[PDB]
Amino acid sequence: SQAQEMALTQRDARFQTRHDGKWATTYSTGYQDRSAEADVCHKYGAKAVFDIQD
Amino acid sequence: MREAICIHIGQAGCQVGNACWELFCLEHGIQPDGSMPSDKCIGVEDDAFNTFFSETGAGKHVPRCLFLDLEPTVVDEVRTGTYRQLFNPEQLVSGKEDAANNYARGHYTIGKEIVDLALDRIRKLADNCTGLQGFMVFHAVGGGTGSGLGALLLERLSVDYGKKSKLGYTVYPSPQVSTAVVEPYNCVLSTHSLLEHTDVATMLDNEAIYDLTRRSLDIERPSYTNVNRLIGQVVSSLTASLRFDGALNVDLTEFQTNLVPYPRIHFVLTSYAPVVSAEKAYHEQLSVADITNSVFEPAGMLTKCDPRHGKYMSCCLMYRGDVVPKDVNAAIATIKTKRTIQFVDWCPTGFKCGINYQPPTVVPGGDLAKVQRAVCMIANSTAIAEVFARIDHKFDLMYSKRAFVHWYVGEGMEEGEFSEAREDLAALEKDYEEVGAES
Amino acid sequence: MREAICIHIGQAGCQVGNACWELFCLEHGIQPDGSMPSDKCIGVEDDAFNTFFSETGAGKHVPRCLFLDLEPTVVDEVRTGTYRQLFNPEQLVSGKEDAANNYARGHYTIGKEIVDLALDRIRKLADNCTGLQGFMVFHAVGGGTGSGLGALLLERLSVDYGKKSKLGYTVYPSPQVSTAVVEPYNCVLSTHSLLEHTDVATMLDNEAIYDLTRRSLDIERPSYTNVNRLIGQVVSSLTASLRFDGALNVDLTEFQTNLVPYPRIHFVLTSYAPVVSAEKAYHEQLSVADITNSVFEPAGMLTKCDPRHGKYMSCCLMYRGDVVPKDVNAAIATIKTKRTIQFVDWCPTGFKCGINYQPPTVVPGGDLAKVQRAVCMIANSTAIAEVFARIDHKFDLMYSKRAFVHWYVGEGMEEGEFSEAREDLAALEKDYEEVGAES
Amino acid sequence: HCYHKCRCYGHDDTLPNYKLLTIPRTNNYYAATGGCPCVPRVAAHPGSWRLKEGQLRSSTYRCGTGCIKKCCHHSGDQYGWRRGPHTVLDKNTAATGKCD
Amino acid sequence: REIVSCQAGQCGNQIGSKFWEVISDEHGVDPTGTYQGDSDLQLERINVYFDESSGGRYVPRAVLMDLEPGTMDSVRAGPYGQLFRPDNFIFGQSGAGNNWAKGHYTEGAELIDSVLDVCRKEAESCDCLQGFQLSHSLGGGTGSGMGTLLISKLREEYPDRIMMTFSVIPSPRVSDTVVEPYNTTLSVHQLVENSDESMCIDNEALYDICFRTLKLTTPTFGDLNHLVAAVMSGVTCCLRFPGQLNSDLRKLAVNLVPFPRLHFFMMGFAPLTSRGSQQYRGLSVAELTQQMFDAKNMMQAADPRHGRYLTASALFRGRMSTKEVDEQMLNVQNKNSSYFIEWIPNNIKSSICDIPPKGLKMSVTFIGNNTCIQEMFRRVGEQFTGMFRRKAFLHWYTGEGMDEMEFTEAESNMNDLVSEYQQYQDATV
Amino acid sequence: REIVSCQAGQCGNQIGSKFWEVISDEHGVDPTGTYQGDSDLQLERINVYFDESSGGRYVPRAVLMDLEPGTMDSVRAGPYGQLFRPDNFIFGQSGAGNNWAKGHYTEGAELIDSVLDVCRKEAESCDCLQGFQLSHSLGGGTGSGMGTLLISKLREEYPDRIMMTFSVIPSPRVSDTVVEPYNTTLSVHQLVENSDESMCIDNEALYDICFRTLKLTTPTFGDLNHLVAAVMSGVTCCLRFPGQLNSDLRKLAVNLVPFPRLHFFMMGFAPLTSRGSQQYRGLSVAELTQQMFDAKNMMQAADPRHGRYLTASALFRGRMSTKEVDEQMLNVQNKNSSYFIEWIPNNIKSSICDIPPKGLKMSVTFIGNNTCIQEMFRRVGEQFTGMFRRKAFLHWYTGEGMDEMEFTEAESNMNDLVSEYQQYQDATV
Ligand SMILES: Nc1nc2c(ncn2[C@@H]2O[C@H](COP(=O)(O)OP(=O)(O)OP(=O)(O)O)[C@@H](O)[C@H]2O)c(=O)[nH]1
Ligand SMILES: Nc1nc2c(ncn2[C@@H]2O[C@H](COP(=O)(O)OP(=O)(O)OP(=O)(O)O)[C@@H](O)[C@H]2O)c(=O)[nH]1
Ligand SMILES: Nc1nc2c(ncn2[C@@H]2O[C@H](COP(=O)(O)OP(=O)(O)O)[C@@H](O)[C@H]2O)c(=O)[nH]1
Ligand SMILES: Nc1nc2c(ncn2[C@@H]2O[C@H](COP(=O)(O)OP(=O)(O)O)[C@@H](O)[C@H]2O)c(=O)[nH]1
Ligand SMILES: [Mg+2]
Ligand SMILES: [Mg+2]
Ligand SMILES: [Zn+2]
Ligand SMILES: [Zn+2]
Repeated sequence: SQAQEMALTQRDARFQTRHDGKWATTYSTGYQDRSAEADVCHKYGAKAVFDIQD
Repeated sequence: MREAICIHIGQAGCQVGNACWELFCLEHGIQPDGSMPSDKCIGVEDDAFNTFFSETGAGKHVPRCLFLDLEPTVVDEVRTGTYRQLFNPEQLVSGKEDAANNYARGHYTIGKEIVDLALDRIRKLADNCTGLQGFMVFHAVGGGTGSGLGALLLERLSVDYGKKSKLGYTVYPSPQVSTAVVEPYNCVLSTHSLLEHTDVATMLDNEAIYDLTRRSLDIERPSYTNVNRLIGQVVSSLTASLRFDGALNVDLTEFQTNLVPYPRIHFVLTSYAPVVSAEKAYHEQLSVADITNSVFEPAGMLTKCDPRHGKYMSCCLMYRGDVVPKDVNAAIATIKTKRTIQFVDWCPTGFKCGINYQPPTVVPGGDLAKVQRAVCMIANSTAIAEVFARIDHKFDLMYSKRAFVHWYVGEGMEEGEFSEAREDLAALEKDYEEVGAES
Repeated sequence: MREAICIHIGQAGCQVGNACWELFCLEHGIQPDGSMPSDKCIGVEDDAFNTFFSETGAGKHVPRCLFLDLEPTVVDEVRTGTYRQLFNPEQLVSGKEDAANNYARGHYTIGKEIVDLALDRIRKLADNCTGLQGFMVFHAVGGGTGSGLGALLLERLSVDYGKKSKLGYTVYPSPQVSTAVVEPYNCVLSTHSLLEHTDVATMLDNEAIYDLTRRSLDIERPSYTNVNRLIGQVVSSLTASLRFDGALNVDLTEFQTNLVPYPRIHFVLTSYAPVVSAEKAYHEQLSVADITNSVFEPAGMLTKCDPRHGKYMSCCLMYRGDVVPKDVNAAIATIKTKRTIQFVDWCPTGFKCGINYQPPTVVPGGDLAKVQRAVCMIANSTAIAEVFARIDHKFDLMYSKRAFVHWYVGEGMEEGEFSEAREDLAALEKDYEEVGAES
Repeated sequence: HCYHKCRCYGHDDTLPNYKLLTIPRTNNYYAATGGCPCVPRVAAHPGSWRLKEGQLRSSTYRCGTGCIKKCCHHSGDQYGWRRGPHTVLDKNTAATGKCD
Repeated sequence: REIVSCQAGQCGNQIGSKFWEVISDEHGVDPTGTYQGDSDLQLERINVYFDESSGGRYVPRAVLMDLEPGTMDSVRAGPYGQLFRPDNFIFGQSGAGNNWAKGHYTEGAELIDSVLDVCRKEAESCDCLQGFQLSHSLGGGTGSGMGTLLISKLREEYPDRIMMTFSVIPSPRVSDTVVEPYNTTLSVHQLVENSDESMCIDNEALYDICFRTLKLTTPTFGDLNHLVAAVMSGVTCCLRFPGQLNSDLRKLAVNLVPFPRLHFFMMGFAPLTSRGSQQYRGLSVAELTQQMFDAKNMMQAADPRHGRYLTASALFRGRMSTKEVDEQMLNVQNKNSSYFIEWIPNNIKSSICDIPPKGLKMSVTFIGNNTCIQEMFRRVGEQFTGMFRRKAFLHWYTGEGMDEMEFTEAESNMNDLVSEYQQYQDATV
Repeated sequence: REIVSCQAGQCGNQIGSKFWEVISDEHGVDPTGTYQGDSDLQLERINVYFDESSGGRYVPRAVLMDLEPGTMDSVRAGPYGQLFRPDNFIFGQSGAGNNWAKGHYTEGAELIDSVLDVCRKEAESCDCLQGFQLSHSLGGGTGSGMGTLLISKLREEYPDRIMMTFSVIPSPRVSDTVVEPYNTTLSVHQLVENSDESMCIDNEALYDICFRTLKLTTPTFGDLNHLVAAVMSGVTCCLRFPGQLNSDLRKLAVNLVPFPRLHFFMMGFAPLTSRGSQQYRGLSVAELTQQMFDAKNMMQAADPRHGRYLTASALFRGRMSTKEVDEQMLNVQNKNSSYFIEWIPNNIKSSICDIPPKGLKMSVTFIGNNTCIQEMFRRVGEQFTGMFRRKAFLHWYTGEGMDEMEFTEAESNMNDLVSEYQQYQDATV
């Protein structure tokens, strides 16, 4: 229902803001979704053509 | 192929595994959602992630990991953290009540109500790997879960998987920095598993890492996050040979054979260099000889044990980046030349070298700095007997008047377990000295 | 052609049939009301529905099933439910008084005066059917009409329908939890008919189904609805070979003769996988080998008995979906190597394979995730003697003091019947043990 | 000795015998052994170590006692369920069963 | 599938009045008789307790009985008192005199013919009679005596039919009668012989549960009868409403009565909480089971910890999960082995009804065949023996022609009841 | 990891009321039980101390005990008194009379039936009970008698479950009772066997801390209870909130109890500073450790300088890494080797939590098993023998069923504990 959807969105917002302002863990501080700010070399790696199965 | 299974035990294991897996995801371009959106440098369906990530019908790259802890704090915060989608809801299992730094409690009472499910999940993971290299178990023996449940898991894995490789990244109680008081008891009691069911036991004590970070990374305040990032860097350096291409590719058994001279002489210290800060990095030309010398120095070492008090038995070097084999050859030549570090007489070569093309990946927002080349040494040496001869001395001082033994004996463990562990450890110092003795 | 008359006895059978029909109608494209769209002259272009539904003199589809209950609540709920128009007004036999969890009441007093009317309806169904493969009975041995009246109905079906296959799916008392006190008596007495007047009987105990839902479907508070949905999934997997195109067609007689070595030994233990929740599903690569391993694992078992404690005698694996002989044979070869599972020395083959191209369907509001492939095992193994030992030990405890026997006497049975039931269950354990013995 | 073994420390390092799993858990088995197939009712909280040790015999298994000093040894009996408090009378058990 | 109820005496009539209040409220029936519900399920099985009339009225299948007519004005003066047929009111000029002899042999006999005529009327109009229910108190004259006479005649033509009796066992502490032991002893053997099952409600226990758990300051006779009415409404919930695991009176009797003479049970209702403690309670099974199996919740003043549970029945009503309603019972059986008899495994039968009582989301009624039932029979047996030893108040029973032997016969039967409870409690595997 | 709490006597009731005030303030709970926190980390582990009703109200899992209903009335009328369950208060008609005999054998023993009923209800409702919690004073009658009786009858039912007690050890310098040594002696020997670990509180040391450190002009029982409440909340910081280095009550027992009899700790809190010096104090963890090991900062009146620390535990909270929680421990270990014990290397365990108490950015709670803890046991011992030799104030105890043999055994057990403490203090490697 409309009220249930608003409550669900409110809980989602609370879950998102769980770690904003003097309530935050070391995991939250040092473990973020910052995958877009990493420059990684990807021209060296195993091509892995030969495999087996049973 | 080349798959490897990572099992993290206890709070220390989970904390290390968090950094290890974020660094692996940054290596392989995998988001916490677990996808590969678009990469021009990546070839069509290139799979260098197969060692640590398994493909899923959803296109996801699920880690080949198993998190354990007898209480759900770290497990729940990981389940609600950034990598919710990356990590399976299973494979990240927890108990309900902690071991409370009790080896007996974690090995006989609380560990046994979850070790069965741990083996079930490990078997499920191993069924998906057709080229399983081995298991890396990350734990600290100074705790309850990591000691007891870790030992139980290793003992069961030995019979469940035969002669598969075991690599135990163990955090012993450091000579001065140490949290628990029953920590010497836990470390001494967990010695049998590390002696028998672990093929290679690598040292990652906290005090040496603290000294390394304060003296070389020039940050007044590193933390468990920083030490776990360094440990993850070490693990990635070890596994890079089987992950990516390189001039000299070495596998788990490949360095196992070269590093283990005798059936249980497999407790090995760890070192890594160049560990460098952002300001430090871009003013030095980090030559291969310089970084190798920094590795062999006893200040850039991740284990608090001075090598000058022992004989080097076998050193395995893992180079990453643009290293040419002549640089490492000259490093070996000058290392054999220099006298303040001494090798054992019966091991003339005593050196294994593995060069990997891809350099280490910096983690901005963490602590490391981008470097064109790096090297991690795993060294079996007789100097590691000092930490054993200190921990057993602490055990004797604690156990002389039966202090803190009622907690252990009330959890279904016999009193003779302490004596058996003490005798086994004593034989460990004895045969370390024996192999260190000249012919 | 290829018709299979479905029978539902008692509340358990009726609700299982309701959850089976909500699946069959949806899978074969029949509306819950049963009628066709107004513009379409024919509701379904093909006659794959023929085995479960018969089209009527208005064009719409009535199911080839009978509901039967001595109490009117469940059948009246079916009458007033969303399938009020699909089901025939007859073939929905209702009594004015239940059996009160009493086998004697269901078999000798109330059952005898309604069983002939039930057989009249069944005879009309069989006359409608032209290629009857057999009967598909669903009930619970722990109830009054489910056990006694189901037993009487099975006896009359055996005497009147020749050797026609009579597959049964019965809910047994659980090793841990029960909802009745006289349930052991009812199960012991029903094992008479289920031991002589049925071809293959399927264990469907609610404790193992609850465990399946809890560990896999991630339902913290599952119910009879979810349990019956899983049962309907199992039944559809068994029957779909004759409804959809498949690589290895398997029929009722096929898998009833490839399953039982002796007339007395016909009680089979069944499991279904991959039973996973939606969150589970997009994290695992549900391959043929993985689903086969999950099926053979007791975790995926639908019966609270550990097959590792016995010896397998005949496993019929019904695969659905994008499965391939490229992989099913490989999974079989690598699972025969596993030594938790183990076969009697006199049955080396022990495997039947039926491959169907149609993947499982999804019921609205159901907790079953959409899987590209699935597999259901029908396994006759000697490990089934455990539940019989438990149930007739409870019978012995309840029978030493002659407790509750007065109800059965008042509903019209001899105490010699209790004695013979106990003796025959003891003999059943004896020859289970004998056939588990080696040569 | 000088190096304590898995048998010394109480855990089996060998593959268990599987005939002890082949053997059925029959009421005849319980009558001859002493106990009942009835699951043990223990005064325990659900999902606890106390409940698991009271209900399963693999939880409290211990291979040997102490050091060995103070055709190999094989196990496989600890897998199953703890036995009930009741005793199975012989008269409830059949000596022979009808089969081929 | 439909049952017919009878209220006997002052206590029985007043209890049945509020029982019918609860039933009509739960089925959406007006106090006048017209249907004013908002659901189909209310009217689906309304024939279980009601019969449809000429003008669409819904008349309870109830027979009202009392030798005292001075108290049968109150039953029609109650809010739902105008629901019953005028011809189902049976009265006598003088009261029973608190005399079992008068209520069973002299005054009740002249009044029992019309009562049986009304009962036979109801049974014949009834399509498939599930059973006869009776509500009465054993401490009275026309409740004990006339009620036992009624059930005795009922067995003469309906042997297999379920005889529910909600007998009110009087308690010494809340006693207001001196011929209390005499009436209770004279009625207990008739209850044993002529009742498929008979649950015992004790006024002391009712007062205590209203005083502590409900904590409400003034629980009168109406408030005491409210709990009994709730238990009666919950014992037949599955006959009138659909459920995941339904049941009926016969099925509960089969799952609760191991031997023919062991048909005396303990009643319990859940949840029951005070007004103040209302915010602080969690509404789940993990709280319903605590209240239900709690010592203070029983409506019989004999603590169930005396003996061991022969059988237990849990009629749960509302929105429950079936595995969470059965694993709670598994846990209690697993962890309370000392209070459950060993040679009868799986002593608890759980049944589920989808529709809860009106005003309640979820509830449960408890039926326990504990061996502690012997406690009330004892504590009234010593009183009866002390009274009988000195021939106290026997002329009031022998003036009706009833001889002194039947006191000894009733004592023998009652002692046999207590002895068989004790022997089955002490029975070993 | 549930902790189910209990308060005994008026001292224990006030201390527990303040403790629930602090816990509710930390977790964002109004006196009406509603939640208005700024983060979901409160509701993540809110279960550890509170239970949620189906209506969302959070009720403490606390059981209140006092033979005087006035204490229950005062607690209920307190600012946070509407939080507790109305049926979780248990009261008697007559008070303990400041008598251990009355509180343990005659009057307290009667009311422990209902105490255990509610306590077992709450303890079972826990999904996995980590431990029991108790707050009381050994100088009183209800706290010393009923508290020890409750712990005795709870150890029998939950053997391996952890048992917290916060016992207010009285002192002659703050003496306000003359049966003080009798009650203390009679309760110490019970707490020795029945408590796995127990740390003591002295109003002398609380008053001294308030006067010299907080510099409160008029310190009150409210202020002392606030200090005890803050530290008793900090002892479960790792339980209630995620941290870098987690710990639990069993972990504290394992790392603080070398021998079963030696579990009497001396405790403290940090940081503490006066109102006029809050802005001048540089809150660094080195300063935290300095105040933590400062003798005057201990809230039990016995100078650690006369003894040696068997073990110590520092539960740090806030944004902080591991070297401020281990390297200064190394510093204090090295520069106070005479203040520690040689045969126990690493006397001090450190635990880290990521959520500091609100109003502070970092804090620490200290729990020390110093060998000087037996000085109070000495002084109470000769205090007890002073009246025991002259048989003073003994008729009150002997008139309630107790005998002189119990007093002799209690004194012998206390002296044995004292001797064990002294011998482990002066023992050599
Ligand atoms: N390198 C590293 N070590 C850690 C970390 N966290 C904890 N430890 C080690 O864990 C030791 C303390 O053990 P515990 O607190 O009992 O943790 P545990 O070993 O996982 O065992 P339990 O938590 O009791 O189940 C310390 O001495 C640390 O060396 C970490 O994040 N990084
Ligand atoms: N799997 C499953 N089992 C059920 C279901 N309903 C009832 N049962 C089983 O049936 C048992 C209860 O007895 P019933 O089968 O309902 O008895 P009945 O067949 O209706 O016969 P009567 O007792 O005379 O009414 C329970 O113990 C359940 O195991 C259901 O919906 N699904
Ligand atoms: N619970 C309850 N008990 C009642 C009620 N009315 C009477 N009683 C009990 O019944 C006893 C009197 O019995 P009575 O009704 O006079 O028997 P009768 O003369 O046969 O109708 C008293 O001891 C009361 O405790 C009532 O409305 N509720
Ligand atoms: N910290 C603190 N101590 C208190 C408080 N109230 C009383 N006390 C102490 O408790 C002791 C008396 O306890 P008492 O009232 O006799 O306990 P009771 O008999 O169980 O009620 C005194 O020595 C006080 O120091 C309080 O609010 N806070
Ligand atoms: Mg931990
Ligand atoms: Mg039914
Ligand atoms: Zn040995
Ligand atoms: Zn048994």
